[PDB]
Amino acid sequence: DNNFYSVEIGDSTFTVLKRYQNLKPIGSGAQGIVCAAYDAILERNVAIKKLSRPFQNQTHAKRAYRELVLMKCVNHKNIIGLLNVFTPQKSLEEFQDVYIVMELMDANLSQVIQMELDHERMSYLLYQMLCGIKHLHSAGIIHRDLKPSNIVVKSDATLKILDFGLARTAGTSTPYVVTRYYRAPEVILGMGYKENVDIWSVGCIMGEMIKGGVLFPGTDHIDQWNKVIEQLGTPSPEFMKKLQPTVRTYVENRPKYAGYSFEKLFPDVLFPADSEHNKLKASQARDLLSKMLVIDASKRISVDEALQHPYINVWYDPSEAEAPPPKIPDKQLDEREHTIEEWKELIYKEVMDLE
Amino acid sequence: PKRPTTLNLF
Repeated sequence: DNNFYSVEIGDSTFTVLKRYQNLKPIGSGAQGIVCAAYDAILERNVAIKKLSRPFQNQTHAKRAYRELVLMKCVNHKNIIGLLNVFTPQKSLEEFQDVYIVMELMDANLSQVIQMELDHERMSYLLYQMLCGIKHLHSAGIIHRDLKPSNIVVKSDATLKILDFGLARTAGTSTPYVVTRYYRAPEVILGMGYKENVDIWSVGCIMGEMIKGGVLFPGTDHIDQWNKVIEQLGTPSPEFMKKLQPTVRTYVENRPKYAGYSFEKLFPDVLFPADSEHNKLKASQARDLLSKMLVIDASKRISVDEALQHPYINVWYDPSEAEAPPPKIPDKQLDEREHTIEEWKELIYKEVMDLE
Repeated sequence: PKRPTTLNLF
């Protein structure tokens, strides 16, 4: 009879529009579990993220809201497409679960890291990552959790970014929610952050692509810092000074390191043959790596500069790189506390609006 | 310099 229907995927219940068929488990976001599904109406694959009673909690609801809002107003060939949203429940009283339907790409960057890209591929993917991010930043939003498994690709070589649960405007204001290996120093050492925090992640991702493996492995949150300084060498005192005093002592106590040069961090053996024409050169790649992977945020290149960098700008196209920002309904400000119930209503209105 | 239009994900 009715509009929705239910499938058990292992221990989890997906109740969804009958259009959505053949769910298969595929993943998780910061919040949420995700299935792939056939949309019998549009006749294509999709991805359905279930968020379970997101209002359960300050955290869960904050993130859920953001992700709802951002998924809506964002508009770029390099961000993942919204397709649908719903809830099977029929009233604010009933209300408990949310579902978000998205384009399904083919794979995440996992996946690419082990294969051997030519420069044109490597550079092109980065170029796309950056356009994506310049889109978000252009409206003042920071992804915060860029990382291979949040970047997806398709076999025609296109690429999009994913998961906005952690996305928000500039920092200060909890630590351990960004994935360990991609934590910028500002994030590791608790100093709060600006948009180029995302740049650090891009650098790690790029490094991983070339390296074949995680750039700064890091066996726990504190060891993370060792891996960074072991490779890049010890930050300057100018930098130390910005640390809070408790963290400053630990840091200044670390064994000093010269660090390797990018030439030694990333030697030619690692790269493919250099390009037919000019700028797609290992050394140019090194040069970009060296302006992204920089401990001191205030000395770190921005996306705009990264788009202008010779290794990247060979694809530069203003209609991709300089598109209008997403418009965020100025209500949503990614910070304010609310209540058990205030949230419950916010999300619901928000799903309602969006249904 | 042409954009690639393929990516081998097999």
